[PDB]
Amino acid sequence: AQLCDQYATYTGGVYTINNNLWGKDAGSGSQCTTVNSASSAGTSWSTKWNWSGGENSVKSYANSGLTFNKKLVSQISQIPTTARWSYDNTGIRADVAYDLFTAADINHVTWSGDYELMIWLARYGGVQPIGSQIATATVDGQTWELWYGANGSQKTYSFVAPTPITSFQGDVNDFFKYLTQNHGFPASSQYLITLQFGTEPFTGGPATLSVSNWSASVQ
Ligand SMILES: C[As](C)(=O)[O-]
Ligand SMILES: C[As](C)(=O)[O-]
Ligand SMILES: [Zn+2]
Ligand SMILES: [Zn+2]
Ligand SMILES: [Zn+2]
Ligand SMILES: [Zn+2]
Ligand SMILES: [Zn+2]
Repeated sequence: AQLCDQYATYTGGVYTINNNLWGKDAGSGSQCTTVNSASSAGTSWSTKWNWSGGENSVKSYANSGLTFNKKLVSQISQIPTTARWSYDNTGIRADVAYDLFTAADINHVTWSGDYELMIWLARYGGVQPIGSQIATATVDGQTWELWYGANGSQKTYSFVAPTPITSFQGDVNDFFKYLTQNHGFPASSQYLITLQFGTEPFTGGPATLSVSNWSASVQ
């Protein structure tokens, strides 16, 4: 079965695939996510959507999320991850992104945090992260735009690739180390509680994100 409903979900091994149409009331449209495979090594899935209205509101974040042992960011050694994906229609206003949450309480709900770390592998149509650009950051020898904004109790750092990274390999912990070292991130008192990869559509379509593989571990 496709996952078409707002919070339709599938779990396989340590990967959970969510349609997660959290912003569906902000516009008009539809979106269904298909799971291809999910094992202990990785997952493959796709999502297809069309959205209009609410030009600057995210409509959804269909994603694959990892089940892992939650732990303080200061005790993470590495978060090796790969993401191989493509969009068929790039004439859209959307991002492709990792989404991570941390909190001071390990038992915080997993859909929000004290902090949110996003890693945008792609930006289409000029859509912008939460907040404003505060820096240009070098991480693992690649340059990223670094944005910061806050909404209520949630503070969001977003690292943005200058060109789409359709075959990503990296260590997400490099980004936490960057924030710890350069932006006073409180690593020794924040637990990593969520690690996801997916796409945020604003407008456009029909368009399909095909994720040929996503793999992650928190070690
Ligand atoms: C130095 As700042 C813009 O991260 O307070
Ligand atoms: C040292 As700073 C908190 O202004 O990134
Ligand atoms: Zn239904
Ligand atoms: Zn909170
Ligand atoms: Zn808190
Ligand atoms: Zn707080
Ligand atoms: Zn700072």
